[PDB]
Amino acid sequence: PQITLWKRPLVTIKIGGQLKEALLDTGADDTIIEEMSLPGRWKPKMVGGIGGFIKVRQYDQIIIEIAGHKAIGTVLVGPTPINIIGRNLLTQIGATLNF
Amino acid sequence: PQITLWKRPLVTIKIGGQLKEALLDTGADDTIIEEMSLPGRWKPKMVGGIGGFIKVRQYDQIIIEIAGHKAIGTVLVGPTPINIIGRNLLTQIGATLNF
Ligand SMILES: CC(C)CN(CC(O)(O)[C@H](Cc1ccccc1)NC(=O)O[C@H]1CO[C@H]2OCC[C@H]21)S(=O)(=O)c1ccc(N)cc1
Repeated sequence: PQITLWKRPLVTIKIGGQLKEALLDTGADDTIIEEMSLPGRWKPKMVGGIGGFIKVRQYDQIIIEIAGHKAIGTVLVGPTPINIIGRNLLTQIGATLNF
Repeated sequence: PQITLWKRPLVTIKIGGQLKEALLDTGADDTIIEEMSLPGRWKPKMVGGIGGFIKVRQYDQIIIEIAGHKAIGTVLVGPTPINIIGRNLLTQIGATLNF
């Protein structure tokens, strides 16, 4: 699909058995998901943006379905105000920015 | 152009007669630029990002050239870690997300 940007580019994602809404975000290096339980081992990490830094749990090799498309990668879990799909997973689904 | 996302999508912008680098950011509603002097009156705005809220100055009807494309619109100025081009100006240059 070709997504115009008059509105936030929100899509449905499936992660750890749950269905969620998330933002397709070319400005995000990594994917960040709101507080949830995911299986496996994790490591703590700090992620910085506007307003400062937040502490997140880094999970590796997680499978996510993005708009019907299977992708695997690192997922950061923490107190984010919005679920964000960042470049680590956008590349896997072949997303491009075009103008 | 068609831009892939293996690397940050950085472009050159020209604002206030200066050349600067900025991130094309579909996850940003607004365009936010680091501290610099712009003409005219400004208005106050609060911007909420991943780590908290920041106060910025809002300037309207600012001419900015984005990777060679001329856009005219609202720019926010404040302590952002990186210049960000958000959807308000991405739509002016006709950018879309495709996959
Ligand atoms: C600051 C830039 C370099 C990075 N951000 C991504 C984002 O797309 O720039 C962010 C994604 C985001 C969206 C909404 C809430 C929180 C984060 N939006 C954002 O800060 O936008 C600001 C300006 O415009 C307003 O609209 C959105 C919120 C304001 S970030 O969320 O801090 C971020 C940083 C690191 C990683 N791995 C993932 C995300």
